[PDB]
Amino acid sequence: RYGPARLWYDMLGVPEDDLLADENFLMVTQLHWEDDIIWDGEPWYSIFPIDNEDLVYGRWEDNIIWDAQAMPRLLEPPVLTLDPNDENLIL
Amino acid sequence: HELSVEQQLYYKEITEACVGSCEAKRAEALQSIATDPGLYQMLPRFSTFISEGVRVNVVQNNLALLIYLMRMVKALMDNPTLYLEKYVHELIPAVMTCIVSRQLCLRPDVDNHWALRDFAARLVAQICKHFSTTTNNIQSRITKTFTKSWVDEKTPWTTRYGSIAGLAELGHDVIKTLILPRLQQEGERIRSVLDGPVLSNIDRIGADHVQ
Amino acid sequence: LPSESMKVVAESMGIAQIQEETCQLLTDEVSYRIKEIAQDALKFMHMGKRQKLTTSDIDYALKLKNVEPLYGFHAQEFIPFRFASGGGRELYFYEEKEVDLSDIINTPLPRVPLDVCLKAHWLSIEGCQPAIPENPPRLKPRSIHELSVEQQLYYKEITEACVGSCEAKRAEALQSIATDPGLYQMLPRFSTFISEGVRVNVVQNNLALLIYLMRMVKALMDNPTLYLEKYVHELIPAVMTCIVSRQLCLRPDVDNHWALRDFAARLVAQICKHFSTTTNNIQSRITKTFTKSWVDEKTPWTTRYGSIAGLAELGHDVIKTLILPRLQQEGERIRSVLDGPVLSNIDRIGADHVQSLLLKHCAPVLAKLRPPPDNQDAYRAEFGSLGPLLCSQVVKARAQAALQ
Repeated sequence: RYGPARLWYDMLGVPEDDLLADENFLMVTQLHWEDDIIWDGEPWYSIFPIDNEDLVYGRWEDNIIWDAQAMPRLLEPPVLTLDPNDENLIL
Repeated sequence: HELSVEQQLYYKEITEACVGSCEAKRAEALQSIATDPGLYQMLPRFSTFISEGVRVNVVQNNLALLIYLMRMVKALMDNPTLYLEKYVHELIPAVMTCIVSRQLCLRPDVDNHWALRDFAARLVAQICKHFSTTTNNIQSRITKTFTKSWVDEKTPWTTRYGSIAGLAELGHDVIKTLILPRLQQEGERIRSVLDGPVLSNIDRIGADHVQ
Repeated sequence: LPSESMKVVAESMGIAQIQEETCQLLTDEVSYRIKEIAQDALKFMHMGKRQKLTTSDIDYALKLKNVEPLYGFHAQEFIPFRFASGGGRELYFYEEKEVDLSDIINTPLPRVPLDVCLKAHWLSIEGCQPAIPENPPRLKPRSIHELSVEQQLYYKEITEACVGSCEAKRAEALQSIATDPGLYQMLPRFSTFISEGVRVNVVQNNLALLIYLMRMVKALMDNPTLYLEKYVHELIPAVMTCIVSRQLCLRPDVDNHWALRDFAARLVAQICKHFSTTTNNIQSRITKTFTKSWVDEKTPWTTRYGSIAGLAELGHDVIKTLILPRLQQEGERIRSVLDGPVLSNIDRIGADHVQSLLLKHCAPVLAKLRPPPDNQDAYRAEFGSLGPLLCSQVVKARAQAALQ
């Protein structure tokens, strides 16, 4: 309740504490990549940064709210997790 | 971890400037969000604020505060210094909620939910132009949600409007291979427009907006 | 077996007027002997461990029941042919039932296959099955990359070998790309390295960097294990770029490699047409871009020559339906380059290459649909570009056909 989004919590007043085939959607069949072709243009550590595991792996699609009234999964308040993999954060 | 008092005060002033007391402070707050160099360490707070505020639309169907939150997202995207790759999984379903939800209005007939539709559709086309990678599969997973919301019957004319708006803002080949097969659906639309059992209902304005 | 087949056999032998009970008596006796042998030929199939029931199993099942696996002929004296089999009769239902006796002599005999050898490999290493080609295969925690450090070191060695400092290193690295079974789950990083490379490698037209990357694409494609059409949306642009772009370096000489690079790009386009094909997405999209490259006003010789090659290597019908209504434009372009008072440019070289390629394609396009009559001056109705030399190319093609 007192963390980031406390303003929203206080405003609420809560106080505890075949066209669906996979290929159709591959971006080779949905992108004008012909425009990209450049006509007349004028290991101690990984060299690729560790990607966000949640974006790469998690099903964030399950936090989309398709219908406000009939929402299939009961959602819960989210705690701040301060990922330390990201640089630019002191801790 | 905890915000220092400087950035705690900056977060408070910037979030309360985009709630609707006056327009000029809102424009200066959005021009702050779009053009400051050091707003990292306050990006998770802004993402949480935006996603929870779009969720709070279900308790109070406020069109105006949703337009303000979508202009907050559009200002967050224009910042060159901050990278929204780690927080895009929160901002995608908020803009999606502003697109494909059915009641975006308090008075459904007079509120132009229609613009928060094409504005958020342009926003999600930008969010899957800048961030879609083959490891992400952002654009394919957004097209699949829009497609199975459009092809499936029983969907309201507002959410079909949102689906068609997003799919048509994605580009030309998408409307070639998604919209053009179901052009016969226009006949099913004109079933309820040129005739229409009930005339004084709210289906007609949404149907000819879709048209 | 049906009894109406047993009366046909009886009356075609001299035994006429057989009763139905006489005829039913034949078809339960012989249907038992077929069932007795096929149950007995399944013993040789289970003991020869092939679950196949080959043609030789019935030869041993017959010999086991003291019947000659003699098929089609029966020797009442047994002395000429004993229980050794003759391998059956190679006969069909849809056969011709009459052949010429010199047709069987003049056909080439099939190749005797390789003899049996003993190779060893590893089903399991201390419990784990290796992925060799002989086998079927609050702070959030600090995440690990999805590649191992042996895999990441392998990627670094293969990419630093594929930029072609040494040729033997390249060739192995290309074969390693062509047959590594575990090269999936590293394929995003290879596709990104290719795509990103060509785009910052055409900023300065570095031909080797590009010829090595195109060979890397070709080595990525013929690998049978990996799934490529998730990554072809990055591949297509780079391979097509190796065809429709201007050359920032010395264009006139290495243009020979440049022409070769364009041919490689055309081959990549042909591969794109061949695999990964669904309705109206890939082949028609690159065909439309090639045609609007061609109909483009004042098309560059570099871009013009590359697009000409790309549309040329698309197969049999594509040049049959597309290159036809455009000969006059090609001739006019050649005439303008010729009338130039200046060769201090690459226009003349581009024109000569384009004309030669177009003339060779037109030659078989003609050899293919029409007789070789009036090969002297009838081609003057098509502006007289290749004429008698085109006729000579058609004659060489006819000689190759005769050799075949």
